[PDB]
Amino acid sequence: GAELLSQQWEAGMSLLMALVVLLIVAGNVLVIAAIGSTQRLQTLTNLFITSLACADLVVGLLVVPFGATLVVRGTWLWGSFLCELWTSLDVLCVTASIETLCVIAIDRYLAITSPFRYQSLMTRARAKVIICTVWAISALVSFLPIMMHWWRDEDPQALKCYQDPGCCDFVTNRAYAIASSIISFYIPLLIMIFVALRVYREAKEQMLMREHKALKTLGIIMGVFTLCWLPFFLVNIVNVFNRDLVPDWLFVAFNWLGYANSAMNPIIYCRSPDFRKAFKRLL
Ligand SMILES: CC(C)CCC[C@@H](C)[C@H]1CC[C@H]2[C@@H]3CC=C4C[C@@H](OC(=O)CCC(=O)O)CC[C@]4(C)[C@H]3CC[C@]12C
Ligand SMILES: CC(C)CCC[C@@H](C)[C@H]1CC[C@H]2[C@@H]3CC=C4C[C@@H](OC(=O)CCC(=O)O)CC[C@]4(C)[C@H]3CC[C@]12C
Ligand SMILES: Cc1cc(N2CCNCC2)nc2ccccc12
Ligand code: NA
Ligand code: NA
Repeated sequence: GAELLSQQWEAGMSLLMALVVLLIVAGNVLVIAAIGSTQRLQTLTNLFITSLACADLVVGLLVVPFGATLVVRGTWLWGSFLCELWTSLDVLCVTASIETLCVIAIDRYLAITSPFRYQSLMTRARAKVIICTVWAISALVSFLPIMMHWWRDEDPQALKCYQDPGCCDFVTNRAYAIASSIISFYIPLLIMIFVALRVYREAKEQMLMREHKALKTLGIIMGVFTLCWLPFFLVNIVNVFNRDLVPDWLFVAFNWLGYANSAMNPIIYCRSPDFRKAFKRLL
């Protein structure tokens, strides 16, 4: 009865989780393989896209599988170390994603307002340093505070969860919830929106239709990212002030909306003929 109902749900979620993993992994391997095998797609801007595919690949290979086992089985099967590692990797990927989008927006702004200054400043070696710096900074604000337990709360509910090896809820204190959100998400979001609007304005004051079509693609990956993660991070803050005003399962839904973003960019890149061709060829 209870057991048949469990077996039905377990089986069904496991397939659905498999699908989501497969979509995230296939899509982002395709983006990486496409850019890595097509001279025409080997632009500096696409180096930044590859970094973003790596973030999403890590979400499909490590973040989502582990979270799937949690949703499907109803406890954490892997112990407390792996629970902390997993949470770290989760925070890392979101931070790395939005910081990279931020860089992309700035890269385009420099390209569009000062194409010559850009041509000579911006090389492959620098693109590389930029990408490493973004991962450095993301690692710094993800791993270290989590491995220093700066996120832990005194509350008994929180304490219940920490001793329990089957609980891997990321139940944090309020200072971390606000700090972490601002540092990992809100600040880079405001930077990206500010620079993205300026790129819009400069594009309006301006082969042109083709360039703009690629800008619009970047604009779409930025907007869909915002739509997918903003709700989660708004709710994160709201909870700090009032635990009860937003229902818990919708806090979970918004988290999964966020994870689902990692499957979206490869689809969105099908707006481009060059990507579409390299995808067909590769498959
Ligand atoms: C488990 C967690 C900690 C995974 C962390 C992996 C990172 C170290 C990955 C994610 C994105 C990767 C980057 C994505 C893309 C590139 C472009 C790649 O090729 C080039 O930029 C041109 C170099 C050349 O022409 O040889 C150089 C490595 C680099 C920076 C990668 C270096 C390794 C990065 C930072
Ligand atoms: C490192 C750079 C990128 C960040 C620069 C921003 C900081 C100078 C300021 C801006 C907003 C400030 C935050 C605003 C609100 C809070 C909540 C505050 O204290 C509480 O939340 C008490 C609640 C409780 O524990 O009951 C903790 C510090 C923090 C994150 C502040 C820490 C310092 C912040 C991040
Ligand atoms: C920055 C940040 C991320 C985060 N994720 C864990 C759940 N999966 C989505 C990402 N959770 C946080 C919780 C508190 C503060 C900051 C967080
Ligand atoms: Na992402
Ligand atoms: Na625990």
